[PDB]
Amino acid sequence: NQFYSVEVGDSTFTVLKRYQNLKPIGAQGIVCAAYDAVLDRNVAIKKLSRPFQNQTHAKRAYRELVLMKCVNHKNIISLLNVFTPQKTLEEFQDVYLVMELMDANLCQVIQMELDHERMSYLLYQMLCGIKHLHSAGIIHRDLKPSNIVVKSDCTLKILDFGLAVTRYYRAPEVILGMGYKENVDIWSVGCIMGEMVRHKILFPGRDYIDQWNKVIEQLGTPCPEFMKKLQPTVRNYVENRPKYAGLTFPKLFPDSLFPADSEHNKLKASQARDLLSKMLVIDPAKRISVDDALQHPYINVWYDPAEVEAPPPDEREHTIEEWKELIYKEVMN
Ligand SMILES: O=C(NCc1ccccc1)c1cc(-c2n[nH]cc2-c2cccc(Cl)c2)c[nH]1
Repeated sequence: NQFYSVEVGDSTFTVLKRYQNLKPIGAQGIVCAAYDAVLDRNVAIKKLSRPFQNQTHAKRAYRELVLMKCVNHKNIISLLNVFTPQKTLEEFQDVYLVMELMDANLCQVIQMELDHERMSYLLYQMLCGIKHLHSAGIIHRDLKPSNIVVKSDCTLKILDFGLAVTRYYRAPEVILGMGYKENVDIWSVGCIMGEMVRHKILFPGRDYIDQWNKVIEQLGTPCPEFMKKLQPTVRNYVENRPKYAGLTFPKLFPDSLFPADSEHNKLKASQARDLLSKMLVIDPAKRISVDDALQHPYINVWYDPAEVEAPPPDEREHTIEEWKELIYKEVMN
């Protein structure tokens, strides 16, 4: 038999024998670090039990499965291997995802007293990976530090492909039911960029009501041109709020937060504040796009013309049992 079981914490990992001494380490599953004798590199193994028994979850697990193979990019996590220990459909149960092992996730990095070199370089890689996703037709809409993992050389990778509860990093046009274009992901990048700076969540709403309130509390009531763009019932809910003028970005992110040591740092701080003011905009029409973000003086020292400019590479609802077989078929390559 080609598998063997190890227990790690609450979980028992039954994997191919190629993966050795599993040890503990998100996401929508349970995860172990492991050694891969076949490739001779450490890997992460995520376990997905009965992924088909939650409709929403099944669709997303199927998607993350076919896309994660469809996509290839240095800043997206790619599927090294997928397998199931069960040998028949009737008994099919667990899916195991193997990815390359990283050294931390972004929430852990965010906590460091980070400088602009590291900070902009991570953001470069985020925008860079976002841009790619976009050129494939994937618009994420659900980016958050927890689904981002980085190595100790600061190389970065987005772990998932988002939408078709943490609401903190969701764009306004998402939580409000408006259409969206590419830069709907720019919002998220900015809630993160601003979070490396305060070290705290920008818009930590207790719920979806208090979400919007943490937002227009700091940025101010959107202009009528924006409100005109809401559905009649959504307006009234969003209108009726307390009207705010918002705060200037030197106020939302005072010099206190950045390492304004000397000229370089001072300049780099204001640039960061400038980018933040272009990314953290409520109206998608006034919000910066991914490219100009990459070309921003806070970011562009990282711009590698080839690494970016380069060769550019559904949806139904199912019964649980049709998900199970659909997901099963996929794992059977
Ligand atoms: O903290 C980490 N590694 C350090 C570590 C801890 C214990 C043992 C070895 C290494 C770490 C790795 C990862 C990771 N690397 N590749 C994939 C992942 C990953 C973890 C959880 C969920 C997904 Cl979808 C992917 C996330 N955090």
